[PDB]
Amino acid sequence: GDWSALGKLLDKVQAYSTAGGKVWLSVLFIFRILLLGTAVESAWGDEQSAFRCNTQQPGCENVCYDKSFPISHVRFWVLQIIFVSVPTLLYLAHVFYVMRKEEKLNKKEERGGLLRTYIISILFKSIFEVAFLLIQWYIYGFSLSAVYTCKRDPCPHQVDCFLSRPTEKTIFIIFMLVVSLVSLALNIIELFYVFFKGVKD
Amino acid sequence: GDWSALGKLLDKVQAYSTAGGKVWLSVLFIFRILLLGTAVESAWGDEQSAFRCNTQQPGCENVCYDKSFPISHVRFWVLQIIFVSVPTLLYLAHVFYVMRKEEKLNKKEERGGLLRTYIISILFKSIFEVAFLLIQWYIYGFSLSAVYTCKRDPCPHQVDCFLSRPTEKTIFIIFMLVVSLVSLALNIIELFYVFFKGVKD
Amino acid sequence: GDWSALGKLLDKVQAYSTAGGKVWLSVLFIFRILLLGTAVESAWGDEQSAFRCNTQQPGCENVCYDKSFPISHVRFWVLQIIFVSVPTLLYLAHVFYVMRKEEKLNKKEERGGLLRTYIISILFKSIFEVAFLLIQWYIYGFSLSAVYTCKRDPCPHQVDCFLSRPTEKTIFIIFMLVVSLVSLALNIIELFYVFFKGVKD
Amino acid sequence: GDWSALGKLLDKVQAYSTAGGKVWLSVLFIFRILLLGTAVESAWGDEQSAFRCNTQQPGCENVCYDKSFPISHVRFWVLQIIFVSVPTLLYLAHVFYVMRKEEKLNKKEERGGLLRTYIISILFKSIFEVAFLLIQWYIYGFSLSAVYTCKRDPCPHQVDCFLSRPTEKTIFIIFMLVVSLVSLALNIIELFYVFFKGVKD
Amino acid sequence: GDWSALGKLLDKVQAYSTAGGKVWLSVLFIFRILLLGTAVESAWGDEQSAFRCNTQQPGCENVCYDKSFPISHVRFWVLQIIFVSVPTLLYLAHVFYVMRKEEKLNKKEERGGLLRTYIISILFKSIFEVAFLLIQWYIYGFSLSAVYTCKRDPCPHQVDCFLSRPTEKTIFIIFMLVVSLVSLALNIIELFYVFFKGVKD
Amino acid sequence: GDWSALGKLLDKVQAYSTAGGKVWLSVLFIFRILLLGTAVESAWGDEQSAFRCNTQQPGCENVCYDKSFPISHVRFWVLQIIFVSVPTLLYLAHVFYVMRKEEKLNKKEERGGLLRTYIISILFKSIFEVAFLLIQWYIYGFSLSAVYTCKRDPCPHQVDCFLSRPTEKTIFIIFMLVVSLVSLALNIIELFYVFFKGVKD
Ligand SMILES: CC(C)CCC[C@@H](C)[C@H]1CC[C@H]2[C@@H]3CC=C4C[C@@H](OC(=O)CCC(=O)O)CC[C@]4(C)[C@H]3CC[C@]12C
Ligand SMILES: CC(C)CCC[C@@H](C)[C@H]1CC[C@H]2[C@@H]3CC=C4C[C@@H](OC(=O)CCC(=O)O)CC[C@]4(C)[C@H]3CC[C@]12C
Ligand SMILES: CC(C)CCC[C@@H](C)[C@H]1CC[C@H]2[C@@H]3CC=C4C[C@@H](OC(=O)CCC(=O)O)CC[C@]4(C)[C@H]3CC[C@]12C
Ligand SMILES: CC(C)CCC[C@@H](C)[C@H]1CC[C@H]2[C@@H]3CC=C4C[C@@H](OC(=O)CCC(=O)O)CC[C@]4(C)[C@H]3CC[C@]12C
Ligand SMILES: CC(C)CCC[C@@H](C)[C@H]1CC[C@H]2[C@@H]3CC=C4C[C@@H](OC(=O)CCC(=O)O)CC[C@]4(C)[C@H]3CC[C@]12C
Ligand SMILES: CC(C)CCC[C@@H](C)[C@H]1CC[C@H]2[C@@H]3CC=C4C[C@@H](OC(=O)CCC(=O)O)CC[C@]4(C)[C@H]3CC[C@]12C
Ligand SMILES: CCCCCCCCCCCCCC
Repeated sequence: GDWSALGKLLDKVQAYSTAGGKVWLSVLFIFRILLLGTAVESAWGDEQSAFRCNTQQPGCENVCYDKSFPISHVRFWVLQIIFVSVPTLLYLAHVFYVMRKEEKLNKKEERGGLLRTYIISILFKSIFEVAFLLIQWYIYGFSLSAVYTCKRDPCPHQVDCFLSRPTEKTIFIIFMLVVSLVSLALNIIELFYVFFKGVKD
Repeated sequence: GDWSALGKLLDKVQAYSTAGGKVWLSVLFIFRILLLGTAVESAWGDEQSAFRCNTQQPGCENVCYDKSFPISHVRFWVLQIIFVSVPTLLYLAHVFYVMRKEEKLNKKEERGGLLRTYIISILFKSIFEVAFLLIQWYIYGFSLSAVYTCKRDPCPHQVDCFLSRPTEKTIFIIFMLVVSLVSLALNIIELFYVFFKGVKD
Repeated sequence: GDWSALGKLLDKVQAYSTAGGKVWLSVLFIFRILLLGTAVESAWGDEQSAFRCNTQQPGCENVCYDKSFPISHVRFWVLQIIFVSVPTLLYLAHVFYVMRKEEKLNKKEERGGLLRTYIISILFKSIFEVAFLLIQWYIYGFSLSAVYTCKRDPCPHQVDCFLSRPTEKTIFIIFMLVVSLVSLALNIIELFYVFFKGVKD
Repeated sequence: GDWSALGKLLDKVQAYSTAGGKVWLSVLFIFRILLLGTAVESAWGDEQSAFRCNTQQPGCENVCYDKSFPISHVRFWVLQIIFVSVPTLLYLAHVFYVMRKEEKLNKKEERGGLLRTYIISILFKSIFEVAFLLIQWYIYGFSLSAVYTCKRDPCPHQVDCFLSRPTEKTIFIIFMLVVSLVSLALNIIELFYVFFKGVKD
Repeated sequence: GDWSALGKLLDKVQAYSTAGGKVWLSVLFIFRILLLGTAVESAWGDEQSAFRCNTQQPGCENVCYDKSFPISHVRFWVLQIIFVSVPTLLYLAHVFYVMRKEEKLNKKEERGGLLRTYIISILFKSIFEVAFLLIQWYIYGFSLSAVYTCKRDPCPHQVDCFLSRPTEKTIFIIFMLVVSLVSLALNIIELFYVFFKGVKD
Repeated sequence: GDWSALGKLLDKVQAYSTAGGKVWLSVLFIFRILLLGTAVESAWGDEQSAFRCNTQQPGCENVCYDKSFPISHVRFWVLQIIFVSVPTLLYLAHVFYVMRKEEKLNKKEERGGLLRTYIISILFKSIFEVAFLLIQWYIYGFSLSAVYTCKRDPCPHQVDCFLSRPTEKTIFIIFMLVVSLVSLALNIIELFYVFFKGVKD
C-alpha cells in the first residue's frame, strides 16, 4: 500500500490543470514516443547507404549528402521532445522537494509560489515547440523531393543525386507536424484557462 | 494486497461489455501484437536491399521502389493498431479520474455519463478499422506480384523490377485482413448488444 | 502474500488434468520456445543472402528463391505454436471471469459447464497440430537437398541453385517433428484419460 | 515476507544432496551460461561470411561449408545444456505439486517416493553429458585446422578452403570440454555419495 | 512501506546542498545520458565505413583514419561522464556504511567528518570536467572539416580524405560543450555557497 | 520490510574486511563492467572486416589475422573478470548455507571456519589477476602497431597487413592495465590488514 504518497504528488502537481488536458496530453505524449520509436526510426536507417549520385568523382557523395541533410529528422525530433519534456520534470522535482519540506514543517511543529512556476513551464514548452517548428520550416520545409541538385566541391559543375523513401518520410513528417500543432494548441488552451480563472479572483 | 483497486477499475471499465467479448478481443489483441512483432517484422527487413531492376541507369531503382511502395505494410499496420487502441486508453484514463473524484466526494461528505463515451469509443474504433481497410484496398489491394513495371524518370521507357518474398508477404497480408475483419465484427456485435439491451429500458 | 488467489486459479484450471501431463507438457512448451528462440532462429538468418544461382540473368535468383521457399520454416513454426497455445489462454481468461462472478455471487448472498470447454480446447490443439504437420509434409517434406532446379521465368530453360546450411536445418526439422509428435501424443492421452474417467460415472 | 515457501521448496529439493555440490554445480551452471552468452557466441558470428575457397565454380563454397560444418558448435552446446538442465526442472515441478498435495492432505485432515526420481534425474544428466561428448568427439574432435580439403560436387577435383578464427575456437572448445568433464565428475560424486549413504541403512 | 530509509539516506546525503542545485544538476545528468544514448550514438555508427580517401594504395585509409581520429568523441564523452559520476557513488557508499555504523551504535547503547569528503568530491568533479575539456580542445578543437589532408606512410606524398556527417557532429559537439560548461558552473556555485555559509560560523 | 536478512548476510560476509576496501573495490568492479560493456566492446567490432593485407593470394588474410590475434582482448578480459569474480560468489553461497544451518540449530534447540575460506578466496583472486597479466604481457605486450608482417603459408614470402583503430585500442589497454593493478593492490592491502590484525591475537 505504498502508493498513497504517489497519488498525493499527482494531485498536487495537477492542481491548476483542466480535466481533459491531463488525459489528452498524456496520451499524445505516449503516442508521440511510440510512433517515434517503432516505425519512424526504422525508415531512416538506410538514409546514407542507399544515397547515390551520378558521378565517378570520389568524395562527391559525402559532401552532397552532408549539404542535403545537415541534420536528420529523427534526431531533430528527439531533441524537440526532450526540450519540450524537461520543464515538467523540473516542476515535478521542485514539487517533490517542497512537499518534503512542508511535511517536515507540519510534523515537527505539531497563491503564487507554485502557480508562477507552472505558468513559466507551460510558456517555455510552447516557446520551444514554436521555435523548433520555425527552424524546421526554414531549413527543410515539409516535403522531400526524389532528385537533388548538388553544386559543392569537389563535384564538377552540378550533379544529380537520389534519395531513399521520400514519400514515406513526407507522410511521417506531416504526421509529426500535426502532432506538434495539437500539442501547442492544448498548451495554449491551458494557459487561457488558467488566466481566465485567475481574472475572476 | 495492493490489487483490489485495480480489480475495481477493471470491473467499472467493463460494466457494459459482454462476457465473451472481453476474452475474445483481448486475446485477439495479444495475437495481433505477437504476430506483428515476431514474424511479420523480420520478413520485410530486406525490402529495399534485395529490390533489383534491369537497367544501368543510376537512380532508377530508388524512384521505382518509391513508386511501388509509397509506404511499407508493417508501418501501416502499426499506425492502424495504434489508432484502434488509443480510444480505450483515453476511456481508461477518464474512468480513473472519475473514480478518484467520486472517492473524494463520497469520503469527504461521509445512466449516460459514461455510456455515451464508451459507445463513441467503440464507434471510432470501428470507423478507423474500416477506413484503414479501405485505404489499403485502394492503394495496394490484397496481393503482390513478383514483377513490377516502372515508367518513371529518369528510367528510359519502361523497366522491369523484381520484389522480395512476395508469396510470404501475401500470406501475412491475408492473415492480417482476417484479423481485422474479426475485430470489426466483434465491435459491431458489442454495439448491437448495448443498443438492444438499452431499447428494453 | 498476494499469491493464494493465483494458486486457487491454477488448481481450478487443472481440475481434470492428470498428474504427469502438467509437468511433461509445460516443460515441453518451455523446451520448444527456448529451442526456437536461441539456436533455430539464428541458423536461418542468411537464408536469402547466401542463396546463389548459376546464371547472369537478373531477377532469376529472386523468383527461384521464392519458388523454393514460399514460407520460411521458422515463421511456420511460430504460427503453429501460437495457434496451439491460444486455446489455453482463452480457457484461462474464461475461468478467471467465472471465478470472479462466483465470488460475487457467494459474497453478496452470504458438471459440464467447464469440462466441455476444456475438452474442446484440447481437441482444437490436437487438430491444429495435425493440420500443421500435414501441411508441412505436403509442401516441403522433412528434408532439404543442397541443389535445387529452377524452371521459372525469366530464367532461361532450367538453372541450378544452391542452398545454405541444409544438413543443420534438416536436423532441426527432425527435432521439431519429434517435439510435435510428443505433444500430440500427450494431448491424445489426456483426452482418453478424461473420457475413460467419465464413462464410469 | 512471501519467501518462506520458496525456502521450504529449496530445502525439500536438496534433501539428499551434499553440502558442496550445491554451490559448486550452481556456480558452474552460471559460469557456463555466461561464457556461452557473452564471448563464445560473438566469435562464431562470421563463420560463413568469412569462409572462403580458391575456385571460380559457383556453389562450391556453400557445399564445402556444409560438409565441413554440419552443425555449429554453439548450437550443439545450447542443445547439450538444455538437455542437461531439463530433468532438474521436471523434478522441481514434481516436488512443487507433491508439496501442494501434501499441504492439502495435512490441512483438511487436521523413503523411495522422491529418492528414485532424483537418482534417475542425475543418471540421465550424466548419460546426456557423456553422449554429447562422444558425439562431438566422433564428428569434429577437439581441434580445428586452418585449411580444409573439399571433394564434393560440383567442385572439380579437390579444392582448398580457409576457416575463420581457428585458434580462438579451439581454445573455447577446450574450455567447454573441461567444464563438461567437471560437471560429469560432480554428478558421479553425488551418485556415489547417495548410494554409499543408503548402503548403511 | 519499505522506503523511509531511502528517504533518510537521501536527506543525509544532501545535507549541505542548495535547494535548486539538486533539481538542476539531476535533470542535467538525465538530459546528458538521454542525449548521449538516443541520438548521439547513432550518428557515429558509420564513422569508418563511410570514410573514404582518393588513392589506390592499400592501407592508406586505415592509417589516415587512425591519424585523424585517435579516439572517438562518443567514447571520450562516456569516459568523461563516468569519471564525473564516480565520486558521488563513492560518497553515497560511504554515507550508507556510516549510517549503518551509527544505527548499530545508537541501538546497542540505548562538523568535518562528512563535509570534507563532500567538498573533495565536488572539487574532483570540477577538476575532471576541466581536464577533459582542455584535452578535447587541445586534440580536436570544437569543429570538424569535411576534407582532411593525410601525410602518413604508406600513403605517397599527401592525399585527401572525406569525413561523414561533419555538420551534425559539430552541432552535437557544441551541445555537449554547453552542457559541460553548465555543469561546471553549477558545481562552482555549490562550492562557493558552502564556503560562504561556513565562513559565518 | 523483507530486507533485514539481506543486511545480515551483507554484514556477515564483510566481517573481516576493511572500511574503505568495500567501497573502493565495489565501485572499481562497477567501473570495470561499465567500461567493458559500453565503449570497449564497440571499438573491436570491425576487427576482422577492416583488416586488410597487400596481396592477391586467397586465404592469406585469414591466416595472417589468426596469427596476429590468437584471441581478442575483449574476450580475454571477460574471462579474466569472470575468473576474478567467481570466488566471491562461492563464498557468498557458502555463507548463505552456513547461516541457514545455524538458524536451524539455534531455532530447534531453543575463529577459523570462515576466515580461512575468505583468505583463500582473496589469494586466488590475486593469483588469477597476476597470471592473466603475465599471459597478456607474454603474448601481446601493452601496445599495438599499425603495420604487421606476416610470414605464414600460403602467403608467399612476407606480406604487410594493416590493423584497425590501433591507438584507441592501446589507450583502452592502458586503462584496463591500470584498473587491474589497482585491484591487485587493494587485494594485497586486505591480505596484509587481516594478517596484521591476526598477529596481535
Ligand atoms: C529515465 C527516466 C527518469 C525518464 C522517464 C521518466 C520521466 C521523464 C517521465 C515520467 C512521467 C512523464 C510525463 C508524463 C506526461 C507528460 C505529458 C505532458 O505534460 C503536460 O504538460 C500535460 C499535463 C500532464 O500530464 O500533467 C508532457 C510530457 C509529460 C510531462 C511526461 C514527460 C516525461 C515524464 C516526466
Ligand atoms: C507504454 C504503455 C503505457 C503502453 C501499453 C499499456 C496500455 C496502452 C495497454 C494496457 C492494456 C491494453 C488493452 C488491453 C486489451 C484491449 C482489447 C481491446 O479493447 C476492447 O475494446 C476489448 C474489450 C476489453 O478488453 O476491455 C482493444 C485493445 C485493448 C484496449 C488494449 C490496448 C492497449 C492497453 C490499453
Ligand atoms: C505477453 C504475454 C501475455 C504472453 C505470455 C503469457 C501466456 C500466453 C502464457 C503464460 C502461461 C503459458 C502456458 C504454460 C504452459 C502451457 C502448456 C500447455 O498447456 C497444456 O495443455 C498442458 C497442461 C497445462 O500445463 O496446464 C500448452 C502451452 C501452455 C498453455 C502455455 C501457453 C502460454 C501461456 C498461457
Ligand atoms: C524461462 C525460465 C522458466 C527458464 C529459467 C528458469 C529455470 C529453468 C532455472 C531456475 C533455476 C535453474 C537451476 C539452478 C541450478 C542448477 C544447477 C544444476 O543442478 C544440479 O544438479 C546441481 C544441484 C542443485 O543446484 O540443486 C543443473 C542446472 C540447474 C538445475 C539450473 C537449471 C535451470 C533452472 C531450473
Ligand atoms: C548499475 C548501477 C549501479 C549504475 C547506475 C546507479 C548509480 C550509479 C546512479 C543512481 C543515482 C545517480 C546519480 C543521480 C544524480 C546525480 C547528479 C549529480 O550529482 C550532483 O552532484 C548533483 C547533486 C545531487 O543530485 O545530489 C551527478 C550525477 C549523479 C551523482 C548521478 C550519478 C549516477 C547515480 C549515482
Ligand atoms: C546472473 C547473476 C547471478 C550474476 C550477477 C550477480 C552476482 C554474480 C554479483 C552480485 C554482487 C556482485 C559482487 C559485488 C562486488 C564485488 C567487488 C569485489 O569483491 C571484493 O572482494 C571486494 C569486497 C566486497 O565488495 O565485498 C569483486 C567483485 C564482487 C565480488 C562482485 C561479483 C559479482 C556479484 C557477486
Ligand atoms: C544427412 C544426415 C542427417 C542426420 C540427421 C540426424 C538428426 C537426429 C535428430 C535427433 C532428434 C532427437 C529427438 C529429440
